[PDB]
Amino acid sequence: TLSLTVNSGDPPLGALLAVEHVKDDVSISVEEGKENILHVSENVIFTDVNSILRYLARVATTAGLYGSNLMEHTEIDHWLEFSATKLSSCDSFTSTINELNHCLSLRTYLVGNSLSLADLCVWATLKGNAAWQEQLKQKKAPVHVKRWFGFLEAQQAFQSVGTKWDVS
Amino acid sequence: DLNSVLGKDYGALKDIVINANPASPPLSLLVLHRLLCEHFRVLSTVHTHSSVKSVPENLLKCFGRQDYQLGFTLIWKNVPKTQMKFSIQTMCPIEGEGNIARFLFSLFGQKHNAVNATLIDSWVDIAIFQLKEGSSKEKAAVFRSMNSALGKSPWLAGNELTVADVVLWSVLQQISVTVPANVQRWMRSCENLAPFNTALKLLK
Repeated sequence: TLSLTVNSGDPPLGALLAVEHVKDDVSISVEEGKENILHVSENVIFTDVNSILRYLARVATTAGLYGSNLMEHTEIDHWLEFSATKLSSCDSFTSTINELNHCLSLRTYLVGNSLSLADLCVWATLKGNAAWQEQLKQKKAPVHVKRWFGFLEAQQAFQSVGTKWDVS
Repeated sequence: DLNSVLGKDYGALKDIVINANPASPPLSLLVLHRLLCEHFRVLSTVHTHSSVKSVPENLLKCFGRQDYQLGFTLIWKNVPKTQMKFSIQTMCPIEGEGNIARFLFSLFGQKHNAVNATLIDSWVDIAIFQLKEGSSKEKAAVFRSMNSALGKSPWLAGNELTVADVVLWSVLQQISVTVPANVQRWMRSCENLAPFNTALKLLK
């Protein structure tokens, strides 16, 4: 059917979170490997995490991980690039974190009051970022992100994937 | 399509406001704007923000009846990355010309199955994440990929022009050149089009 080969070295937590949220809805298997590959048909594949996240959310209709309207669709894209660039970075973390903090000031979830790709990719990156944790040791982390991060980290799915996959 | 069901609780789309840096003009957006005009009645206006001085003349005149479907305001402003918002003020603007491009093109309503929609997205991602700031080794790799796919199809994502074509083409223009022939052909395919054509002229 639909198979995903992950890189068991630096696991794409975000994608695996995604797989877990679409399992009942879609039949998907995960295999160990040295790289990330989503096998869809005979020879159509996706290699970069953001393409895999988009295909999964597009196919898992029940899950509603890609929003409900063009606006939320575009917001979710914004957070995909945000996580793949500003957050996938050592420099200007502080500028980046503050930006995220401002956005979460009045939100519970990043987009549309329910879980979405945006929530997965940002959280996954935010976990695997050293600066975030250092802030965590220090207790210097911004208030909103801490709540949002904490809220997600406490959910069953976020702990199943964490337990099985998190290198640290 | 042409529908206006775009924002679920808020009113239907009317005015789009874009902030862009003039040291870094967004050719994709200029091109897309021209494209929208063919299919929509647009009110276009350029502002310059307080924080900017001496915006070049070409940049100022880059847009120069009874009622409008869409309003398009470009504000030249000192921003690190391009932004989009739907009201005079907002909290989380959509950043990044790639994301702004997907949204605008979508207003045309040309739907795609999950695989094609994701491939279209993937190309847009390559232009932004690899081709835009990439090393020559990276640039060469991209060219290679396009060439392979442009021998399968006349357009990057299939038989029709997508936002994949617009974005990657525009990025190409603003960045040592060895160019495959499918790519060199596909360039021509694009330049033939009026919208692509005029916008290129504005950057001079």
